[PDB]
Amino acid sequence: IASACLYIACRQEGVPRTFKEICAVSRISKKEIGRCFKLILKALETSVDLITTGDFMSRFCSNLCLPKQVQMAATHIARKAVELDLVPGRSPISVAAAAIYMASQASAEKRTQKEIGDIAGVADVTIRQSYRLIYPRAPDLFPTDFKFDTPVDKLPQL
Amino acid sequence: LDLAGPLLAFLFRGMFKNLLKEVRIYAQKFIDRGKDFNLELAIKTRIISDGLKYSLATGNWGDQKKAHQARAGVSQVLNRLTFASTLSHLRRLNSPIGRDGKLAKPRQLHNTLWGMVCPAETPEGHAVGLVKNLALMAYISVGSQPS
Amino acid sequence: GYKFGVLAKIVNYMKTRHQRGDTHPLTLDEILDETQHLDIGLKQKQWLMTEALVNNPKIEVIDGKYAFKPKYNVR
Amino acid sequence: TNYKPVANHQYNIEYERKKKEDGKRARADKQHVLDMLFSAFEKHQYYNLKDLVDITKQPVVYLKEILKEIGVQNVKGIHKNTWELKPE
Amino acid sequence: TVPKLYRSVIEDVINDVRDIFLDDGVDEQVLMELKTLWENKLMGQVEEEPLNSEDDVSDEEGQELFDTENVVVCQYDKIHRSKNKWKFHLKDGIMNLNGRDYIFSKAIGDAEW
Amino acid sequence: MAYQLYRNTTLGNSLQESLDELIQSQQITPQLALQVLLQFDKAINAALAQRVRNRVNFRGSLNTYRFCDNVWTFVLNDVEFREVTELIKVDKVKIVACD
Amino acid sequence: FIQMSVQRIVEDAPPIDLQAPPRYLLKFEQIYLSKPTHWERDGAPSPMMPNEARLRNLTYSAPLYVDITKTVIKEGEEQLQTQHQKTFIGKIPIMLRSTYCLLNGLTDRDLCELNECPLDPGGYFIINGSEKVLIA
Amino acid sequence: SGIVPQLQNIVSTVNLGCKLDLKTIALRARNAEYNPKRFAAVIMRIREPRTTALIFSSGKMVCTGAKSEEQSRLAARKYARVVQKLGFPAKFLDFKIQNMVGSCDVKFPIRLEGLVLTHQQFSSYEPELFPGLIYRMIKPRIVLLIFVSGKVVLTGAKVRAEIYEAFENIYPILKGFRK
Repeated sequence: IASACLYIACRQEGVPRTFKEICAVSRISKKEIGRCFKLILKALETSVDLITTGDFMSRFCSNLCLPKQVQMAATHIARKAVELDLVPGRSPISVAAAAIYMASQASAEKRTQKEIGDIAGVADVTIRQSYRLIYPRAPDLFPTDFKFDTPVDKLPQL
Repeated sequence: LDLAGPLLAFLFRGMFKNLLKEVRIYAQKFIDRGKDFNLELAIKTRIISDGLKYSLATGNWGDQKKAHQARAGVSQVLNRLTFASTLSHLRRLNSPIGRDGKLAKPRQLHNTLWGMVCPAETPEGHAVGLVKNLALMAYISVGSQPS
Repeated sequence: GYKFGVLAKIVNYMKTRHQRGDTHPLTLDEILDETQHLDIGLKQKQWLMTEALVNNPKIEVIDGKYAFKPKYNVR
Repeated sequence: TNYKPVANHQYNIEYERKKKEDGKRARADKQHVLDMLFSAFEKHQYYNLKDLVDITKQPVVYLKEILKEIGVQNVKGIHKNTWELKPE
Repeated sequence: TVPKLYRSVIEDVINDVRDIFLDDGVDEQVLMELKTLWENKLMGQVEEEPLNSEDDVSDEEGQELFDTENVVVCQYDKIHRSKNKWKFHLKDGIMNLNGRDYIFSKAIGDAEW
Repeated sequence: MAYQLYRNTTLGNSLQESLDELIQSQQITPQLALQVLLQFDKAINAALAQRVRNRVNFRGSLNTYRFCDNVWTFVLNDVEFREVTELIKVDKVKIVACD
Repeated sequence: FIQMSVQRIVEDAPPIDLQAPPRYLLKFEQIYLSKPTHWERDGAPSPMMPNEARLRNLTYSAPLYVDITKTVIKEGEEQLQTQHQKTFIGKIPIMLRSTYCLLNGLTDRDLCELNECPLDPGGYFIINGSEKVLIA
Repeated sequence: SGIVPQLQNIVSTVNLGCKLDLKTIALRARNAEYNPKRFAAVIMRIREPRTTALIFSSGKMVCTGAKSEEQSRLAARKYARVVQKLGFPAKFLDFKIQNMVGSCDVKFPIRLEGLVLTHQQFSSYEPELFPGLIYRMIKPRIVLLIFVSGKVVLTGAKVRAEIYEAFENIYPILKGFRK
């Protein structure tokens, strides 16, 4: 109950933490935390705003030690991908991880799929799927005034 | 003279003893249940964090539960009325009050204070001779191994 | 241990007989055959007969053959 | 790298796997449970319910019912009131 | 191969029963005679209570009664089923197919229901 | 008082028949025969566990299955026992498993 | 204190022995201390300047990490040794202008750019934005 | 609307009115399995209805997997007849359909974000836990799993009328969030 309440408090304060992030600090499993979260929402008769990719960008990029420009590029890429509906049904965390990978590979500070998955709580395979979904339109997703250390055409294909 | 280092070392030793105590308790519960334990979950960071912060903030030097026997006045708000006041506060010394002080009065300018403690600087009132200031070139040994 | 749970099993068998309803008393050797007590030593059986069967209040002795007392329990 | 997000803790999944593989203790027949109880009493005169449950490998409620049928709880001045496997 | 394994099993069995033959006080010639004979032998229904409204809703039960067909006896480590198929991690065991015997350590099986 | 799996096979049947012959001849007591069967079960279990180091595969269809007291009683049809060295075809098979 | 005493205290702390059968041994090996850092509500770490701490009523503290080796003896004749690198155990308030403060080795121009008086001697702690000095 | 949900699974409970021996049923039945360590009931399967039934020692049985109400009732009767053929006095008492599951497709992608924003009182969308949005209809007590692909799964219905009514209610709402 306490872990689910902590997750709900983060969501309500507007700095949501992933269920995996909460589980990492709580002895309770992610499944139990989610079940208690649903029950708490029903009991309180309240609601929490849907999470967006931009919610986790600051924390993920800071933990990856990426530049502010790379963080902005990743946030823009994720938001534009959601707007264009290139990742339907995909989890916001997965979309954010894929966008961060794209930005990191396009910038000097390059981070591996394993690294991004470790910080974001998302499997490298899921990151691969989301990145493959957003890769075809990478030039469209990237911000206009972005300094590509690696040209968008030569971004990793996978 | 117990400077910031040794005092913080005493506090940190106490808090680390505590930290290992809760680590033992948490791990023991899981071991008794037969399931392995997560080391990261076993650690309470607030022990060290809040202990150091509370000691330095309140000035009661010791565990917040043992404030009765915890030394007081060790930590004070830096005096910023003047630069000279700030320097004096940073070079201040505090004499003890207890059996030693009762048996021998430290409210006096002992000959040994030459070159070590300022002979003129001392508060007026109940603190005369108990609060002292280092001489300009006085240095306090930081300690090293005798090996 | 040895030679205690077997006695407990015999006494439980007597309760099972009484849930059956066979008022007629039965021979101890036949009870042993039914309960697979042949393996047990004979001397323990003799000690049971001499001491424990009489001590047990539920058990009764009629015409040299041991069985519960139909008078003790309410009918 | 500390507190990296994780769906479930390794110790928790290992313990859950052990529990699932072991499975809940089954309610065996009264005759077999009684025989096992009588065998245990032969080894030891006095048994605590917690260890007797481990020996019998039966549900606590079912074992308590069968043990209430025959054995009796004796209050002790040394440790605590415990079961007595002797029917009398 | 299988006969050689059988001979090794014979050796193990006789060695394992020697101690019992000493415990029971029986003479050792019994084991020799046993081995000799063993080798020789080897080589709108509103009122729904009545269920009779349906008939022939079963199959022939004589297969298990017969058991004459080929039979496999082994131990199972894992057996999983997903809505159509049965999967088999059967470990070391024995098989009796067409009289001839087969020996195995790991057996993997997939079947449909 | 053991696993008692291989008794209903060719080997166990031959052993049981031999014990029956000796019992008819009064050479061995039935308790001795039962002890021999128990020792045979132990030895055969150990022998199959240790001296067998070959893997087998098989496929087919299942017609019936049963489970009780940790005893599976599968009944398959048109089974193909495939091995790297040889392949065997069988119209029907009954797989009895225990653990 | 920071360089010698913390590490020596951790080393001198007896290894944790647990058993209740498998037995676990926990040993604390090495101390790591990062620069004073502040975490925003979103969870993004960022270096905490002393002026920022003073203005925002923060505590000028540095994260503290220990290397912890856990060895489990299962009684099965194999022992599993796993090392957790830089496990966070708390934060230590940092004396300003010390070797572990952000204003260490900075030129007067850098201090001015950071809005810190070059004449400020440091030697104190910022706890909840209050400059605390430890009296000898 | 032109679309009708099709049932994927029906759960029905029926009391046989007599105590049973699970071990005997496991030993004598054809497709039955009994693992008291795992579960306290006996799980049996019949292919021709293509359904699975759990039988308890209390005499109550649960039948699942039936795609139709008639199939569920017939399968329950068949299981009861099998138990009866095993010699028990099994009967068919208080047969009831406890829950029905239906599935369908709206044939267009859906914006679950807009749907949850509009119907937060009934909607629950947590991609972390489950990609499908859970909608709790009140007038029918039906839970709908709506997916971005357009697939909709309704559950909690006691009768097919509830499934159809719930889909009729939800379809106009979904049409307003067509992607």
